[PDB]
Amino acid sequence: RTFLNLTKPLCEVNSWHILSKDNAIRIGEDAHILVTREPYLSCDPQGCRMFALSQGTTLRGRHANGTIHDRSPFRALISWEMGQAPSPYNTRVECIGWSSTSCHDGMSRMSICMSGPNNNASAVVWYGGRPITEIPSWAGNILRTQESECVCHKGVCPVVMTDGPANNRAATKIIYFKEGKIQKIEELAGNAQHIEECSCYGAGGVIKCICRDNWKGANRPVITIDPEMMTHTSKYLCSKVLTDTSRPNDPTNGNCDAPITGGSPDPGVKGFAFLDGENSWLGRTISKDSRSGYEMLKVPNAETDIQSGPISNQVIVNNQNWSGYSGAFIDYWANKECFNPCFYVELIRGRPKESSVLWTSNSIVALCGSKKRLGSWSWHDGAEIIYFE
Amino acid sequence: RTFLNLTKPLCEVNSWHILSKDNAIRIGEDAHILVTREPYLSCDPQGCRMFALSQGTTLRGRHANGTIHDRSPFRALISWEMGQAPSPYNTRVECIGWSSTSCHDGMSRMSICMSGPNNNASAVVWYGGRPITEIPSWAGNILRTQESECVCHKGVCPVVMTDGPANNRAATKIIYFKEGKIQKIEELAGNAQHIEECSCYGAGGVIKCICRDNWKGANRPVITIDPEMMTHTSKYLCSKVLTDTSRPNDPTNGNCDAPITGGSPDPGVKGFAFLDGENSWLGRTISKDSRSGYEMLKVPNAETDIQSGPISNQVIVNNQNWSGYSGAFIDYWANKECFNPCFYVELIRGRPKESSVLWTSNSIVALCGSKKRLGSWSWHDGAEIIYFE
Amino acid sequence: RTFLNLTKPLCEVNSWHILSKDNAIRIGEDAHILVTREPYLSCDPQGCRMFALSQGTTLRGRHANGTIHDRSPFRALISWEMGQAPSPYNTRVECIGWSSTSCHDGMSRMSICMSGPNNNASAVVWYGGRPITEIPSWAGNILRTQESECVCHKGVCPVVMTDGPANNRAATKIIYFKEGKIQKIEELAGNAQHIEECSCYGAGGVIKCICRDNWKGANRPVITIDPEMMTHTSKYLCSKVLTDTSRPNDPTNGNCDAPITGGSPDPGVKGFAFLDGENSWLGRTISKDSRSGYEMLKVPNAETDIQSGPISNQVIVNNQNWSGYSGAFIDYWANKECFNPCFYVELIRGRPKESSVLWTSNSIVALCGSKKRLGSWSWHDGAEIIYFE
Amino acid sequence: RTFLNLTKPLCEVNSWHILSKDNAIRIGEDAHILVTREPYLSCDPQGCRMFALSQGTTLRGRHANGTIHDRSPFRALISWEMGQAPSPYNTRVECIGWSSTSCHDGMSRMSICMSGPNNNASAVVWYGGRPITEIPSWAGNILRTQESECVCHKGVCPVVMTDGPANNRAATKIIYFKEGKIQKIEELAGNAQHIEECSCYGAGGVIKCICRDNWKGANRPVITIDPEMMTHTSKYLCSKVLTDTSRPNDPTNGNCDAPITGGSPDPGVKGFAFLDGENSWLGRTISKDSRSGYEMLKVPNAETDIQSGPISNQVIVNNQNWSGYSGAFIDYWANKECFNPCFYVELIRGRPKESSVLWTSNSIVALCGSKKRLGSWSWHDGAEIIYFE
Ligand SMILES: *[C@@H]1O[C@H](CO)[C@@H](O[C@@H]2O[C@H](CO)[C@@H](O[C@@H]3O[C@H](CO[C@H]4O[C@H](CO[C@H]5O[C@H](CO)[C@@H](O)[C@H](O)[C@@H]5O)[C@@H](O)[C@H](O[C@H]5O[C@H](CO)[C@@H](O)[C@H](O)[C@@H]5O)[C@@H]4O)[C@@H](O)[C@H](O[C@H]4O[C@H](CO)[C@@H](O)[C@H](O)[C@@H]4O)[C@@H]3O)[C@H](O)[C@H]2NC(C)=O)[C@H](O)[C@H]1NC(C)=O
Ligand SMILES: *[C@@H]1O[C@H](CO)[C@@H](O[C@@H]2O[C@H](CO)[C@@H](O[C@@H]3O[C@H](CO[C@H]4O[C@H](CO[C@H]5O[C@H](CO)[C@@H](O)[C@H](O)[C@@H]5O)[C@@H](O)[C@H](O[C@H]5O[C@H](CO)[C@@H](O)[C@H](O)[C@@H]5O)[C@@H]4O)[C@@H](O)[C@H](O)[C@@H]3O)[C@H](O)[C@H]2NC(C)=O)[C@H](O)[C@H]1NC(C)=O
Ligand SMILES: *[C@@H]1O[C@H](CO)[C@@H](O[C@@H]2O[C@H](CO)[C@@H](O[C@@H]3O[C@H](CO[C@H]4O[C@H](CO[C@H]5O[C@H](CO)[C@@H](O)[C@H](O)[C@@H]5O)[C@@H](O)[C@H](O[C@H]5O[C@H](CO)[C@@H](O)[C@H](O)[C@@H]5O)[C@@H]4O)[C@@H](O)[C@H](O)[C@@H]3O)[C@H](O)[C@H]2NC(C)=O)[C@H](O)[C@H]1NC(C)=O
Ligand SMILES: *[C@@H]1O[C@H](CO)[C@@H](O[C@@H]2O[C@H](CO)[C@@H](O[C@@H]3O[C@H](CO[C@H]4O[C@H](CO[C@H]5O[C@H](CO)[C@@H](O)[C@H](O)[C@@H]5O)[C@@H](O)[C@H](O[C@H]5O[C@H](CO)[C@@H](O)[C@H](O)[C@@H]5O)[C@@H]4O)[C@@H](O)[C@H](O)[C@@H]3O)[C@H](O)[C@H]2NC(C)=O)[C@H](O)[C@H]1NC(C)=O
Ligand SMILES: *[C@@H]1O[C@H](CO)[C@@H](O[C@@H]2O[C@H](CO)[C@@H](O)[C@H](O)[C@H]2NC(C)=O)[C@H](O)[C@H]1NC(C)=O
Ligand SMILES: *[C@@H]1O[C@H](CO)[C@@H](O[C@@H]2O[C@H](CO)[C@@H](O)[C@H](O)[C@H]2NC(C)=O)[C@H](O)[C@H]1NC(C)=O
Ligand SMILES: CC(=O)N[C@H]1[C@H]([C@H](O)[C@H](O)CO)OC(C(=O)O)=C[C@@H]1O
Ligand SMILES: CC(=O)N[C@H]1[C@H]([C@H](O)[C@H](O)CO)OC(C(=O)O)=C[C@@H]1O
Ligand SMILES: CC(=O)N[C@H]1[C@H]([C@H](O)[C@H](O)CO)OC(C(=O)O)=C[C@@H]1O
Ligand SMILES: CC(=O)N[C@H]1[C@H]([C@H](O)[C@H](O)CO)OC(C(=O)O)=C[C@@H]1O
Ligand SMILES: *[C@@H]1O[C@H](CO)[C@@H](O)[C@H](O)[C@H]1NC(C)=O
Ligand SMILES: *[C@@H]1O[C@H](CO)[C@@H](O)[C@H](O)[C@H]1NC(C)=O
Ligand SMILES: *[C@@H]1O[C@H](CO)[C@@H](O)[C@H](O)[C@H]1NC(C)=O
Ligand SMILES: [Ca+2]
Ligand SMILES: [Ca+2]
Ligand SMILES: [Ca+2]
Ligand SMILES: [Ca+2]
Ligand SMILES: [Ca+2]
Repeated sequence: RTFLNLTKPLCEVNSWHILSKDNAIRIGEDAHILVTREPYLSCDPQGCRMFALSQGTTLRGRHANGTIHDRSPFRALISWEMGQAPSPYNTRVECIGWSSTSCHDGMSRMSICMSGPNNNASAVVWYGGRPITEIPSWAGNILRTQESECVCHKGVCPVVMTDGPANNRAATKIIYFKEGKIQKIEELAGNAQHIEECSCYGAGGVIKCICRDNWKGANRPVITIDPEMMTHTSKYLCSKVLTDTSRPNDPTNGNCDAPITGGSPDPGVKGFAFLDGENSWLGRTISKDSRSGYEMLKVPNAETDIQSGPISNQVIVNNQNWSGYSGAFIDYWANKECFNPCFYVELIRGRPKESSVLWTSNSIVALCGSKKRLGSWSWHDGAEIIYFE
Repeated sequence: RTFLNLTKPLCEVNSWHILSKDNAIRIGEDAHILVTREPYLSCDPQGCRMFALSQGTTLRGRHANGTIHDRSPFRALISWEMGQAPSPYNTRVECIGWSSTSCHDGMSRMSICMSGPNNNASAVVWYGGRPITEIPSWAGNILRTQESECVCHKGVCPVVMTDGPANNRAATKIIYFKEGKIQKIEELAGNAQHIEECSCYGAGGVIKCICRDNWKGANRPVITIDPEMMTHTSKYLCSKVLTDTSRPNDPTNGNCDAPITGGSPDPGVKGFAFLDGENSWLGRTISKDSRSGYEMLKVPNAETDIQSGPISNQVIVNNQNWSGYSGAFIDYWANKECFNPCFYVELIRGRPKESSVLWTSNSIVALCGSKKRLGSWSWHDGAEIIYFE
Repeated sequence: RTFLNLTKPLCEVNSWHILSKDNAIRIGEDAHILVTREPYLSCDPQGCRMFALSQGTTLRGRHANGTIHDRSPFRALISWEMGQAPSPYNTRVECIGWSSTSCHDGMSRMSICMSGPNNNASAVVWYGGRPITEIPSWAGNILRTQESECVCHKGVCPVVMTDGPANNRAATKIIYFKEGKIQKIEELAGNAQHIEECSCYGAGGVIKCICRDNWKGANRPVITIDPEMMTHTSKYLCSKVLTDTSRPNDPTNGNCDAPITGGSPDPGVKGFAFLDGENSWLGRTISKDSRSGYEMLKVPNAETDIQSGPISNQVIVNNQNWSGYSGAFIDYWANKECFNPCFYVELIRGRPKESSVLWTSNSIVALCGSKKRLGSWSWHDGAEIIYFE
Repeated sequence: RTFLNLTKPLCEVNSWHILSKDNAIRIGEDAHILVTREPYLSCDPQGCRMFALSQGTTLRGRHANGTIHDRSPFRALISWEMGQAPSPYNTRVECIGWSSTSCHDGMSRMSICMSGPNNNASAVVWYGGRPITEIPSWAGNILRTQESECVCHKGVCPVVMTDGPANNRAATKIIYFKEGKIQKIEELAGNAQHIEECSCYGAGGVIKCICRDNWKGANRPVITIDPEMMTHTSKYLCSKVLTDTSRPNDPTNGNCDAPITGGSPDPGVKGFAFLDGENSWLGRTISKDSRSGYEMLKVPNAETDIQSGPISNQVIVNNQNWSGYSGAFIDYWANKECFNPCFYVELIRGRPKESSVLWTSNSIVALCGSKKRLGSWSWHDGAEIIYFE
């Protein structure tokens, strides 16, 4: 075992293959499955695992009532074997709280959870299954983090955190960890105006985090991190192809250095992109308004070119079905000469879009890149809401 | 650990002993057991596992309604400890999709699943739990494979795949893998006219696959594969003892080189045979029309002699009970000087034969050869359908 | 890691301490617990496990109806971590059948199950999780075995099997296994007239099997096996303290070399004793008529003296509660200079004694010896039958 | 791989961070969660586990009725992965009985359980999952122990046990174990007048046990143990800050050498403190009367100063929610230069305080020390009792 070094380039991606799907809500209609949200995946030398924030109740349990709520003392980050659904029986509690990230450095797994009241939240940083560091709120307003995996290089795992308003300028920091100890803290710099819920990946010595501007932009901010120097820059995705939700129609040109505003009725969703010159892919909901559908668009030079448009697309979830959050991960320990992009889509069921039930939960689908031109279909959740009425 | 080499001959078999039985439908009437079909078993150096395609719901769940359907985005290949019933709590997702095969090469397990729409399916080939290779449909019509284990020799594991019509000429290939990477692809050669759902085993450096002709024949095709030269031949089982379902009455003579037509109402079922001169055994349903009952027939020189008939019989599932698919496997890592034939029978319950429930599922029974003359009884599923009404 | 040898003496036993209790019926009133009967424990270098014959249904399932029946195609030998209750999720299928034994030889575990119809049963013998040997019925009448552990010495594990009538002379054999292979078969010799369901333990290079005479005797047969010579002798417990059920009142004098007849209404139950001169303990039901209560009696020289009576007692299960089978096991790999006796009691619930339910199952309690003088209370099952109405 | 030495000092503690919370009652409203009480945590070189006394029934089970009662033959000590809720499927049975302690010595875990009738209980001492020693009641009145973890130094693990009246002078002993074997027994000496339910931890070669005086004191006794000499002293916490329940108002001065009496209506609850001069923290229920609320109080020199009062506080459970037992543990195998204090609070639900249900159970929250000044919120159980009506 050795520390992961981000030595390899991204693999070429022409289409996406199915990696995993847990069918959590179909199964959970009858079996004992935990209510969750904010899922992701993360890998290590042995394979990949699913992660999510439990609501500390099962789906069919009476306590599922009220699980639209984001923050409670009953939430925790749980992990489990990829492809299984998350039950009380097969889930590892990583940390306690209602906002998380996790990553493996090649040696051990770091997991971070925030908990506490809005004005006095704190992070606990775990490494190798033991708590190492605690970080108090610096701005007194929902200290929070990625809700997908962090990335490590030579033992240094940067993590993007935000504390402050959802709907105004906030205080974002990049905290560089090693073995769960703080090596450096940086205040966000550059042109991104608001940062939440960063989806990060590493390639060729560089970490890129594609985030959520909940204040203004329907274009996604991008943080570019040098994990050796422990420095960063920020701006927006250049491309006119807008990938937040809600968003206005894609304009004639994007903006690399400022938010493109508009869209109704919601100010943002967690998402991701892989950015590698011609080899660039943007995910987004198919609906511009609602967390409905999910598509992958190949947008050459999305990172640098304001005129860049899609050259190919793959529907991941049809627009007659609910999506949710999406995020990046990579199996950095695959037996490949390149790092192959993967992503997941959270498939949210229940409130608020389906209000015939009292709960809010999700299932997971994940896909990874192929160089081939693979056929596709819709990987929607596949539960019948009427069965839960 | 080392690559398996198929150096041993097949064991002499005079009767069949019980290996495993999961009683899935009985247990699943109350416990949380996944709906499945297309089960099989496959072994490795440590022992044997059960496999099946989940339908992504439990048997008592409301989502079991409509599980007669073969292909959905909710299906996956799952494995579990031999003899347990498949629950959401004890099952490993091998890959996602609605047609599979799996085999261990002595080092690691290869698993393959096809998924996607009819006109644009793809396979993902996994090795040691990681995705290695993707394979797009070549004929745009339900790319599909064995539904039982593949077989490896010196790290080379041939797999039979078909893409094309169920009811007409299709495009079958033999794809030879090593550590999940394609070493060679062959188009089907020889006199078999249609190939599905091959049941394969190895002995003395030869792999023999006994398949389903869904187009014409009630006699089963046989593909003989040389995993070193990576070449093959094909024809039909010679014996007059016809083993597909539906089938006509056994004729006075079989046909080694052309399908024997007839039988109603169903064009085919997955089955198997062990072919070893005098030591040859043919499985089939007892009913010539329906997937009812299951019998083993010792048919010396079935592979070569059109006049060959049964010299002994063992009833596996009586003809008052439902059967289903059957397939071959061997514990190639047993401490014996010969490789001992094993087989399973899928015991399908529910639709279409039992239309008083809304679901279709199965349990498994598996048996292996004995040189002794063992007594026998019926290993039917054993659930009472009235309890599910 | 080596083959176990049985050279150590039995520990002094003055009282019995609680080892385990699984509370399976209390738990299974709501949780998914398998219906069982014929439990036991067996140990290995790592610890001890519980074992039993599943009925291939949960306790609360509709298929629990009719589980009074002893033999079906849906039974199997299952093992689980000591103390847990047996669910579909935590149980290992050892072999398939309706009569079993199991033991560890210090290297691997041998498990044997008989299955099939009454007139044509067979045993399959497993070693290290793989089938090794098959044994066809020799008398055409319910080939059957111990229902508690076997014992091994220097690789050789004798097992006592019976084939033949329950109510008349039968054909008992002692089969001596090594690595699941037959080393020697012996016909029952000596003065025991009928042998079933031997409870066996080793000490001082000698295996003693205390059995059930279902034909005539209310005294228990004792077979004494020499595992190095692979020879045996048989007779009856000499003591006047009669330990089968049903049995008459204890007479003035026992009978070492013939069955003492009498008792009503049942011809026998599986039981056990530890026979070590002054250090001898007999178990039995407290009721002479029914499988009610369970007591341990210290009966010095029970093996040799027809006049021997109890000098001390410990009630294990009060006579207001149901018992069942009882059997011997020892943790031969304990860090002691002597082998400490242990036993279990099967706590049978449901039919025929509790006929307000449709099922029959059991829970387990197990105790081992202490040289101390420990207090005691009843370890009855603890479920309320009313809750199952 | 080596015996734990208590060489390190305690860590500085300024606030408490969340370590784990199992949300057992919330989950157990629907999932198969065992009824427990008397929980704790204990760690080992790999991690930390949760522990509790099962009542041998699930929470939704009909046998949950009557689980207010403390002692039965259906209780056992169970352990499970920290953070999961205790189910029949994920729990290890450590020993059988109705009072326990457990600790790891660096090599293996010792677990002790008392069982039996009030007048004739006995302890069984387990090491590495095997029973080692038995200890009969010495005073014929509910032989009992800590209900939280013991502590080990150079292989020696002292354990505090009591036998005798709950409401009068009793017979307490300190038993010093190594590999589950009694090294030495001491009668309690010093000024503590009654001892129950000690909560113990180690630092700098000293073990301190902060206990429950059920007879007189609302101040807590403190036993100080040298595990090398295997000797002890006893007295009372000096501080005026009284930490038993029920208790009177804190007086002007505490008493180091005698109980401070009063309070209504209950004579005691298990609790804990960490005592390290200025770095001293006392836990107690917020209510002086009932097991309601939980607060940590930083009380410099609480061990030595009868005038010491609180300089900091942290509310762990608000006084609108039920608490219960509380106890100490440390992850002695953390990668830190100091031993970091941790504690748990048992969150009791059901009887007697919530009499609309028939049961009594609990969930667990656990927290460890931080040198930072972390914000806090209430970590109450979170279940809605109405859902169980
Ligand atoms: C302990 O259990 C064991 C384990 O099962 C059992 O041992 C078996 O014993 C029986 C004899 O009792 C053996 O049966 C022999 O089987 C031979 C082959 O039979 C198969 O093939 C027959 C021909 O089929 C072809 O042709 C016909 C047209 O003729 C056509 O319909 C077919 O489709 C096919 O083309 C077939 O007739 C036969 O059918 C029987 O079995 C099936 C199940 O497979 C059942 O569904 C049928 O209803 C029917 O029962 C079967 O499919 C056969 O050649 C042989 O016949 C000779 O011996 C008998 C005497 O036994 C003579 O009476 C007869 O004239 C022949 O000379 C016989 O039927 C079987 O092989 C043993 N199995 C093993 C593994 O050893 C023990 O009996 C059990 N003990 C107890 C006490 O129960
Ligand atoms: C087997 O499976 C293969 C895998 O899916 C499949 O291969 C696909 O083949 C199709 C058909 O040839 C190719 O389609 C091509 O895609 C590109 C790019 O399409 C995307 O972008 C355009 C432009 O969007 C922007 O501009 C418009 C208007 O100014 C705005 O509305 C928009 O927001 C952007 O600003 C967009 O119009 C496309 O819309 C389609 O798809 C979306 C979902 O992604 C739908 O919601 C929508 O209604 C519409 O159908 C799209 O988002 C396009 O420019 C080319 O002209 C061409 O259409 C796929 O790229 C290709 N995919 C891959 C991975 O190869 C095979 O077809 C399939 N075989 C069979 C037999 O089914
Ligand atoms: C703290 O715990 C200690 C251990 O748990 C416990 O110690 C026990 O103490 C008692 C004395 O108080 C000792 O009892 C002694 O027992 C022996 C043997 O008794 C057994 O056998 C006799 C004879 O049985 C035979 O003959 C009769 C008459 O013809 C027949 O009916 C029978 O079928 C046999 O042929 C028998 O009468 C006894 O019967 C009693 O026990 C049974 C259960 O086994 C009940 O069903 C029955 O109704 C009756 O109660 C018995 O079976 C006896 O000979 C001595 O005179 C004396 O009675 C225990 O041996 C001893 N045990 C151990 C393990 O040390 C302490 O009592 C306890 N302290 C408490 C509770 O305060
Ligand atoms: C982010 O969260 C932080 C962590 O919780 C928090 O930091 C806390 O801030 C508060 C407010 O500044 C601090 O309070 C200070 O506490 C000390 C200690 O007070 C405790 O003890 C006193 C005295 O108790 C004795 O005397 C009285 C008689 O006078 C008796 O009743 C009693 O039985 C004793 O003999 C006590 O009065 C305090 O009472 C408070 O707290 C309890 C719960 O513990 C409540 O039940 C009660 O109603 C009342 O609220 C207390 O028990 C005190 O002397 C100072 O004067 C000051 O009160 C916390 O210490 C501090 N905590 C930490 C860990 O740093 C931040 O406030 C928070 N930020 C925001 C924005 O919320
Ligand atoms: C339990 O099993 C018995 C045996 O199968 C069932 O009894 C049968 O029930 C049907 C329908 O009521 C009757 O017409 C038959 O006459 C009964 N058969 C026998 C052999 O008695 C019984 O119904 C089952 N009980 C439950 C609740 O499932
Ligand atoms: C809860 O358990 C109590 C105690 O066993 C039950 O109360 C008994 O119920 C039986 C049957 O109705 C009565 O005959 C007894 O007299 C009652 N005893 C006591 C001590 O009250 C009660 O029925 C159980 N409740 C539920 C819902 O199971
Ligand atoms: C820590 C926290 O509450 N995160 C929540 C996040 C947050 O409200 C937004 O990012 C504004 O800050 O939004 C959402 C959401 O579904 O949109 C769910 C998260 O649980
Ligand atoms: C991939 C797929 O759909 N396979 C299905 C297979 C197929 O329809 C036939 O082999 C014609 O191609 O048939 C059956 C069947 O019960 O007969 C079930 C399989 O799920
Ligand atoms: C293999 C088998 O049927 N064993 C059964 C055994 C047997 O009937 C008796 O030993 C006479 O042979 O008896 C009993 C019983 O509860 O008494 C249960 C066993 O399941
Ligand atoms: C072994 C035993 O019964 N312990 C019990 C203990 C005891 O009654 C008290 O310490 C006086 O001895 O009290 C309590 C309690 O909630 O107060 C619960 C424990 O189960
Ligand atoms: C089963 O599915 C059909 C097809 O969707 C549906 O209309 C019907 O109501 C379902 N039945 C049940 C009982 O859910
Ligand atoms: C029996 O086992 C013991 C302990 O392993 C060993 O030392 C002794 O040599 C063995 N004796 C025989 C004769 O095998
Ligand atoms: C622990 O104690 C042992 C035995 O006295 C001592 O030799 C050793 O140095 C100690 N090791 C650690 C690392 O605490
Ligand atoms: Ca936005
Ligand atoms: Ca056919
Ligand atoms: Ca008898
Ligand atoms: Ca359940
Ligand atoms: Ca007190």
